[PDB]
Amino acid sequence: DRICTGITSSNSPHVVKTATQGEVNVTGVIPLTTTPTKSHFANLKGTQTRGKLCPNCLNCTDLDVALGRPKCMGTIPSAKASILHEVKPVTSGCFPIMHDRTKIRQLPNLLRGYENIRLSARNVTNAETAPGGPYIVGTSGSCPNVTNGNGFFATMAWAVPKNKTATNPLTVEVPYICTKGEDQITVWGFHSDDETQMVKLYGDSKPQKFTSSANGVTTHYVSQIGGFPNQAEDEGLPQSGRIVVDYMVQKPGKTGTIAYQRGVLLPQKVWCASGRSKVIKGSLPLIGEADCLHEKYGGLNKSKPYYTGEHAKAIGNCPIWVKTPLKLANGTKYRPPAKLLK
Amino acid sequence: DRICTGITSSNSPHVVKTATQGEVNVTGVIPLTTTPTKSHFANLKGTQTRGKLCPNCLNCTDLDVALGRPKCMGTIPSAKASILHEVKPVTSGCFPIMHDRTKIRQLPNLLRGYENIRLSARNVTNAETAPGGPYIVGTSGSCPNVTNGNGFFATMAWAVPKNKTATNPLTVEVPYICTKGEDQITVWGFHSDDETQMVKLYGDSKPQKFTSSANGVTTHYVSQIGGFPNQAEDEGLPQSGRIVVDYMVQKPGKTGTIAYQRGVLLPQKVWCASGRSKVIKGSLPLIGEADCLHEKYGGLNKSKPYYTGEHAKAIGNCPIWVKTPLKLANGTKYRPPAKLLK
Amino acid sequence: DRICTGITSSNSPHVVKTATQGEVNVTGVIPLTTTPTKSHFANLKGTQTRGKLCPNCLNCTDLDVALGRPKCMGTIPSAKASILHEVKPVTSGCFPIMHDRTKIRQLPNLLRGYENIRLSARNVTNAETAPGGPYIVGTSGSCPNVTNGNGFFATMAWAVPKNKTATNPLTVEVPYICTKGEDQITVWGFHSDDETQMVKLYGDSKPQKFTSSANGVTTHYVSQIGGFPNQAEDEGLPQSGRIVVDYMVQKPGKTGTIAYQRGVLLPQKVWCASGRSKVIKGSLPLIGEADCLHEKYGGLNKSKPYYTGEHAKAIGNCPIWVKTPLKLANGTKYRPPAKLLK
Amino acid sequence: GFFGAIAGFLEGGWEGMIAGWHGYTSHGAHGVAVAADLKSTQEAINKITKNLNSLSELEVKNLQRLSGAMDELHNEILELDEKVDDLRADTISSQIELAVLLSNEGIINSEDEHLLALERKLKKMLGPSAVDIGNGCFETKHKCNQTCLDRIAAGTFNAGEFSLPTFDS
Amino acid sequence: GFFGAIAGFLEGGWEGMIAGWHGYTSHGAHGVAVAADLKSTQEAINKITKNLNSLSELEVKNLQRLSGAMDELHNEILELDEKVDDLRADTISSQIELAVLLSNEGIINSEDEHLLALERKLKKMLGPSAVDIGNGCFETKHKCNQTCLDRIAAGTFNAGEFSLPTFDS
Amino acid sequence: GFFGAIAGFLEGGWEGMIAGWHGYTSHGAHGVAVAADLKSTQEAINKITKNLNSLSELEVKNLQRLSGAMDELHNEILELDEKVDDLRADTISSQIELAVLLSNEGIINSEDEHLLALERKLKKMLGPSAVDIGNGCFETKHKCNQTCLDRIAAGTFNAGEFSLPTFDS
Ligand SMILES: *[C@@H]1O[C@H](CO)[C@@H](O[C@@H]2O[C@H](CO)[C@@H](O)[C@H](O)[C@H]2NC(C)=O)[C@H](O)[C@H]1NC(C)=O
Ligand SMILES: *[C@@H]1O[C@H](CO)[C@@H](O[C@@H]2O[C@H](CO)[C@@H](O)[C@H](O)[C@H]2NC(C)=O)[C@H](O)[C@H]1NC(C)=O
Ligand SMILES: *[C@@H]1O[C@H](CO)[C@@H](O[C@@H]2O[C@H](CO)[C@@H](O)[C@H](O)[C@H]2NC(C)=O)[C@H](O)[C@H]1NC(C)=O
Ligand SMILES: *[C@@H]1O[C@H](CO)[C@@H](O[C@@H]2O[C@H](CO)[C@@H](O)[C@H](O)[C@H]2NC(C)=O)[C@H](O)[C@H]1NC(C)=O
Ligand SMILES: *[C@@H]1O[C@H](CO)[C@@H](O[C@@H]2O[C@H](CO)[C@@H](O)[C@H](O)[C@H]2NC(C)=O)[C@H](O)[C@H]1NC(C)=O
Ligand SMILES: *[C@@H]1O[C@H](CO)[C@@H](O[C@@H]2O[C@H](CO)[C@@H](O)[C@H](O)[C@H]2NC(C)=O)[C@H](O)[C@H]1NC(C)=O
Ligand SMILES: *[C@@H]1O[C@H](CO)[C@@H](O[C@@H]2O[C@H](CO)[C@@H](O)[C@H](O)[C@H]2NC(C)=O)[C@H](O)[C@H]1NC(C)=O
Ligand SMILES: *[C@@H]1O[C@H](CO)[C@@H](O[C@@H]2O[C@H](CO)[C@@H](O)[C@H](O)[C@H]2NC(C)=O)[C@H](O)[C@H]1NC(C)=O
Ligand SMILES: *[C@@H]1O[C@H](CO)[C@@H](O[C@@H]2O[C@H](CO)[C@@H](O)[C@H](O)[C@H]2NC(C)=O)[C@H](O)[C@H]1NC(C)=O
Ligand SMILES: *[C@@H]1O[C@H](CO)[C@@H](O)[C@H](O)[C@H]1NC(C)=O
Ligand SMILES: *[C@@H]1O[C@H](CO)[C@@H](O)[C@H](O)[C@H]1NC(C)=O
Ligand SMILES: *[C@@H]1O[C@H](CO)[C@@H](O)[C@H](O)[C@H]1NC(C)=O
Ligand SMILES: *[C@@H]1O[C@H](CO)[C@@H](O)[C@H](O)[C@H]1NC(C)=O
Ligand SMILES: *[C@@H]1O[C@H](CO)[C@@H](O)[C@H](O)[C@H]1NC(C)=O
Ligand SMILES: *[C@@H]1O[C@H](CO)[C@@H](O)[C@H](O)[C@H]1NC(C)=O
Repeated sequence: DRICTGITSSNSPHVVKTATQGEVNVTGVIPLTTTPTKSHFANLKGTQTRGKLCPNCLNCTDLDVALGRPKCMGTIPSAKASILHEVKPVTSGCFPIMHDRTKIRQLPNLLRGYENIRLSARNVTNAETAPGGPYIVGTSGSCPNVTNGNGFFATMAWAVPKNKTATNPLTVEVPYICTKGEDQITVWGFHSDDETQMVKLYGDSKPQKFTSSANGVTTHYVSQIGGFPNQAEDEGLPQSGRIVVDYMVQKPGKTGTIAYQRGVLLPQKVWCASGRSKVIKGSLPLIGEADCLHEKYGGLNKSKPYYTGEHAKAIGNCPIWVKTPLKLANGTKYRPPAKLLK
Repeated sequence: DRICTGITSSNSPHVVKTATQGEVNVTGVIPLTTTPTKSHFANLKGTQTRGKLCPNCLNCTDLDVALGRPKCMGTIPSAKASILHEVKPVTSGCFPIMHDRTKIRQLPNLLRGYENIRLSARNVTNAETAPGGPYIVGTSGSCPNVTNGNGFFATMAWAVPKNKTATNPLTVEVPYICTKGEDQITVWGFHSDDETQMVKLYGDSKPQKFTSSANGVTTHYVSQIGGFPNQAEDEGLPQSGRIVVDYMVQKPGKTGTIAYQRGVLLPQKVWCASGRSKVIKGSLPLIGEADCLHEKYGGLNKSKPYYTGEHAKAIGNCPIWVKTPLKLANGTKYRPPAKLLK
Repeated sequence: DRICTGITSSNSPHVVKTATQGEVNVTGVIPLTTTPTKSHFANLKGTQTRGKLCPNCLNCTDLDVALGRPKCMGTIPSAKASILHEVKPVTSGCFPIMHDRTKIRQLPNLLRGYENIRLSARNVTNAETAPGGPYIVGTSGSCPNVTNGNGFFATMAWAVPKNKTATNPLTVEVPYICTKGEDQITVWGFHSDDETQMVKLYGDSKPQKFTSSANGVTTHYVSQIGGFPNQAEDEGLPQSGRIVVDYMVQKPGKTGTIAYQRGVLLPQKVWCASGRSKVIKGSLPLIGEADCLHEKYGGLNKSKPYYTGEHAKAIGNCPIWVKTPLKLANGTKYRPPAKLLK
Repeated sequence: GFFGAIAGFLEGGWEGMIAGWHGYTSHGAHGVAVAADLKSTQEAINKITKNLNSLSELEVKNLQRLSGAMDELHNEILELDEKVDDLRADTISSQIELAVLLSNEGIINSEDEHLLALERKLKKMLGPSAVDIGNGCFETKHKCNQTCLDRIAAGTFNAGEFSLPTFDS
Repeated sequence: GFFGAIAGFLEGGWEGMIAGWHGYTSHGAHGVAVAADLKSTQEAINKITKNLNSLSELEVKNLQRLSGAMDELHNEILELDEKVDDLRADTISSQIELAVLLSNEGIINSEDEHLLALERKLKKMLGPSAVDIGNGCFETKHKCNQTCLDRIAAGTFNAGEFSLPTFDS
Repeated sequence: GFFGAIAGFLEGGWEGMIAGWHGYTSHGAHGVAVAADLKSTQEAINKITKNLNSLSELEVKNLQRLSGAMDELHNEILELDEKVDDLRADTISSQIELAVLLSNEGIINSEDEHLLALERKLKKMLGPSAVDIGNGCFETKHKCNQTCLDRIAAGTFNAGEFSLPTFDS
């Protein structure tokens, strides 16, 4: 009589990849993959989330807040996670900007980069004592107030000069200003208007040259006089003119230099920001909570260790991306049932 | 009597690296490496190849084609593979350019980057209605025609102004123009000449300032009046002058801005290009077919899974680069022949 | 009677991570990790070390040497290893520079990048024959000499024009100059002074515009006339003025272009540098010898194959960084002592 | 596998051994009996479970956005950043593929080792009167029907139940 | 290897066993006989072939040029792109080195397992009259010259040819 | 491990077997004797030493600074360069973690293979009069006190010292 060792034969539909034996059929398998499905973005668990530079700044754009518009001056805090919902962010009012002429649109998205950011604990450059003559701190309707006065971006001053005379380039020296080793984001620009209004406001009706230097980053502009493009991301009809606006990043301890003439939207309140936040292209009416924020798939939570599908930037407790679905053998190589015995 | 299990002793010149037993000698081996040998470039199999922005544009440079010279206006298509044979590409005629003053040389090599590129289905900026006064669309010998007239880069217009008077900087606004979400490559520049010819052609004999803005990318120039360097990559003697030429990349939906004065080679026909092509430094009279195009080794075909040698960018069905020749044991660890038996 | 095979039971405090059996306790272990401890920087063995662009240039800064100051003209050689001790390097004398307005500070740190660098075997641009009228090669106290004459950066010429008259932008064409396929680092700038001294020195008291082009890299400046910031990294009181200074990198075979007016610190002696050196943020009074220079830990020598701790750039015979301390089982899985026998 | 093939084991599926992956067969007058070993299996399941746990520990840095690189200004940096993301994702994917394959090569191969162990458990409890073939099989001096065979799978077998010698611990 | 060394196997090259890598030796009056097993080998060759096939599947992203980074304008990006190319190439090279070494450690080690299998094939066909040493060797109650030994390598051996007991399937 | 557990080996710590990691126990009137094998150990130590040497060969490109990327001008490139440094360091760390773990899984598992070898060394020298249990143990026809057991660990044992048959080479 014969007693022997043996293994089973059973349904073995699952196939597993091995080194010595090529691809083999197996009794059972533990999957390690999943193809997640597109869902809405949530709030990463152990970290705080941003998708609106500011929550207590109400009905506004992030660019609006960035630029320092009147109402949109809600004091904005810290998250260590930030979603980027505005790839090309817009303004929702105030003075008409000719945006597409500077890197300015991304100011919010640069800000987003930081963990901490602040309106500003002061305002560099004394708009009145500014090089050039005395200026009236130009104010403007088209940018309401807490009371409906004359709004102009807490960011910057509308340097309209008493003694309207033409100017050879003048040089402001924008200082560091910031608490600790924060980064500083200076903002500034220039108003330009038509033939007539130019002479009326400042003593010159010719194209005005502007030039900034900051950490070896030179930029040079030339104002436009006539035929400005239609007004947009603004409100109500000071359409004689437009402000070309730009930002300047001053690293810790460093000084900026703006060469300017007439229309000079001098800087004022200047961002101080520091800390690094993990950012991701999100698309957000932010609903609820996930373990992991995938640029595609969105709010997602960690079931299996790897995931199959679309690779993309992703932050949090995320499954690792994988070329192909992978399975762990949980069983026995297929054997055909036996009667090859005697 | 004794029957035993045994293994062979045999010629074992090949050595293999193992974890538990250090380096061991082995009966035989399957090599997984090769040092390929420098060969000519070919046409990657499953994908189409470019090494001349255009084949039906005859005796020309790629830069020539890029710049929109008269004859070299062959309608150029798509490849998903492109060889870069011209690191510093040259022009082969037309109006003398002072190339080394702008990024322009690489225009072809930027174009190469795309799968699809096109001459242009229109020409932005009405050269006549252009800001400033009426211009004669300057034409020029030194750039033949289909008939030998006056050639000037389909790319751009030679804005020679009737009413020769000096100008304060004027601003063109180069629009988007392109089909779908293509990229746009605007091209433009400025002619400058000598004291006398400057006054003759336009009403001013002084250095002329030029400034472009595009997607936050500012560039500023100042024309030269006297003593231009010897003419080259041109033809036949309008050597009173030279054109400084440059390009501007407009991403989908975006607007460009050129501030200018006199000599303004206004843009005209503007590239629309999209799709991404896999590019590689090739050196080409392209002969035949390979599996894989190595920046060094060149046209190469996949024998063994890994290759030893010079790492370099490589595209197609390529062997993976490896530090050192690797061999797979196909046999038995060396044993000395036996009579240590009794 | 029973003879059996057995394994030991013994002190097994060390725990090792395994695949099939989770984390297991083991008789002994061979550690492969260490947390190195912060030490001083040394001289990498098989390669030569730099931390002072020059050793035979005595009491000076690296920027001083870079800029071509009088005493600090020690002929500096080659290392294939270079420490970066000056993140924001300073000058230690000569004519007061308004540093923070250009990328110039990093000139030394760019130089450091190369294996070979040289003062210059000539001086491009004939300061006298320079475009514009005849210039007196402005010299200046505030920059001693080998004898105490008038020092001005071997780098560049202080172009003070006989015939003090205002100028429309002039264009120098800075040539290649260098031995073989070295890189060239042109240097240059502009002096500016006060209302009165401006008119005295050159025939004009207005802001002066400057514009360089090099390998598609455009930069544009506008000189300051009044109220310069306090003088620093200088010496002794020509405090009517300051020089804004900058560099320009010319790749092999390539030409530079400087558009300029008045104050033009024309280039003179121009760096030729080539070879690539391995650089690292070091902090150095360089003491002795190590196997490996860690940006943190500093001078360090290779004991065990991997190290635990702070990742950082590191060069030489270095241990590989590792997430967690790793140990190699050198023994037996824990077994409890036995009397579960009968 | 290679061991069993060479050393005349049976590439035998024994459908019907259901409570487990490995156990014993039994052969004679009664026909053929089949039993699974509910230890060699739990053992095989334990190994795999711990292997799953080990495959699941691997951590890899998040992979996010460049905080200072701007979407319309720095596209050439942003491209190089994509390439970096892609290559990372490819490199670690390949590694994980390699880890798991090794895992599967082990798990699958471990199989014949269980069989080989199961056989030594048998050799003992059958007693010294049995005869070890080399097969993976034992010629016994007594009959072994399903009940017999089940006492083996339990480890409640005693040679002597059919009066035959025994090893005792 | 470590197994054979400890458990007194012979680090014996048997030159002359040529048709194969592993088989049997045979010892007595006739001197020494040598035979190879043309299955343990095909088996060893199969494993390796499949391992080659597995080592050859690995795919890794092409590694090309930056389409937007220009040769004279963006050299600092272009440098960082080189570094990326280099590091990729180094990382995957090291991984492949690790995959293959594991492959070789397996292949080389598998060796003694064949020997161990070959021995169980022998134990069966020699019959119960034989005596298993532990050596890897069997003391037999009959002579085994080259012809005998060759019938073993074939699996056409029968104890009883020299009237001795047999196991039959 | 899994083998020993299944095939009734003893998860026996034998404290007191000190000169080594593995050897023999011995059992009877005299009580229990313990001996270590000073070869199975040197062997186990050799494997590990060579594994350490192999783990130590791995070379990986230095990882330095970008020579053309400037600290205040090119911070967005410099950032992407950090990311590259970090990811490299993470990728190779993970790989090394995987190499070593495999190393440890092998070393730890090799264990039962030594035991299994040690047993074949025993089977031979005990002679044919002994009885192989399957246990890892042998029932002998003679007493084996500490002196006996020590001659086994040396390989200076002879059945016949107690007049019993012998295998001779
Ligand atoms: C082993 O596995 C394969 C697939 O894992 C089984 O054959 C497959 O049948 C399924 C049924 O839907 C198909 O999806 C697959 O396309 C078939 N195989 C392939 C990939 O060609 C096979 O039947 C399984 N069992 C056995 C006995 O081999
Ligand atoms: C992913 O995981 C989390 C689990 O924390 C889910 O979020 C919770 O959703 C449940 C729904 O049953 C709510 O009751 C909780 O309020 C949520 N978080 C907690 C614990 O307070 C999330 O919905 C899961 N699914 C996805 C795809 O995001
Ligand atoms: C691996 O496969 C086995 C079955 O072969 C799974 O184990 C069964 O698991 C259930 C729980 O789902 C237990 O109650 C039983 O004891 C097991 N045997 C049965 C139901 O026949 C096991 O869960 C699988 N997965 C893992 C983690 O190994
Ligand atoms: C084992 O392999 C080595 C080399 O693989 C053999 O010795 C080598 O002899 C060749 C003959 O040309 C030389 O190229 C090598 O330099 C020698 N070894 C080295 C690297 O020093 C050796 O003879 C082979 N066989 C044995 C019996 O060990
Ligand atoms: C690499 O592989 C290809 C095989 O497709 C070779 O290209 C073929 O060359 C043969 C020469 O015998 C010609 O007959 C064919 O016309 C070519 N392609 C086909 C199939 O039409 C190529 O020459 C090989 N060698 C190298 C190094 O490139
Ligand atoms: C591995 O080595 C073996 C020889 O040890 C090779 O197999 C021989 O291959 C030839 C074909 O080249 C066959 O006709 C024979 O049956 C084999 N034995 C001989 C000739 O003695 C094998 O090809 C090698 N490579 C692989 C893929 O394993
Ligand atoms: C096995 O190892 C662990 C630790 O490696 C031992 O228990 C540890 O006791 C030490 C004593 O200082 C502590 O540092 C650890 O915190 C304890 N374990 C942990 C991590 O919780 C254990 O005693 C060792 N031996 C045995 C018999 O398991
Ligand atoms: C790291 O290794 C080197 C060994 O070369 C040490 O440098 C030597 O220090 C010894 C001190 O005993 C001096 O005698 C030698 O002059 C040095 N180099 C030689 C060989 O000439 C170094 O100190 C070690 N320690 C660290 C952390 O750097
Ligand atoms: C691994 O552990 C063993 C001990 O279990 C170490 O070997 C001892 O090493 C000393 C030298 O330190 C030798 O003199 C002895 O022969 C060994 N046995 C003893 C002292 O009992 C071994 O060095 C450890 N490390 C390695 C590299 O394996
Ligand atoms: C709004 O505008 C008026 C004048 O334009 C200003 O004086 C007032 O302070 C503003 N509202 C506030 C801040 O109360
Ligand atoms: C060539 O030049 C002439 C005038 O310069 C132009 O009218 C003609 O259209 C051109 N040739 C073509 C396109 O037929
Ligand atoms: C130092 O200065 C004087 C004049 O300023 C100059 O002539 C002399 O050559 C310099 N010293 C040297 C190089 O001997
Ligand atoms: C096995 O045989 C025994 C008697 O020897 C008997 O009691 C038992 O019923 C048998 N089992 C079966 C189900 O055949
Ligand atoms: C082996 O012995 C048999 C007889 O027992 C004989 O027929 C045969 O020739 C022998 N083989 C050799 C070659 O010695
Ligand atoms: C083992 O027994 C032998 C006699 O058979 C004796 O010489 C020896 O002393 C014994 N060893 C011990 C220490 O018990």
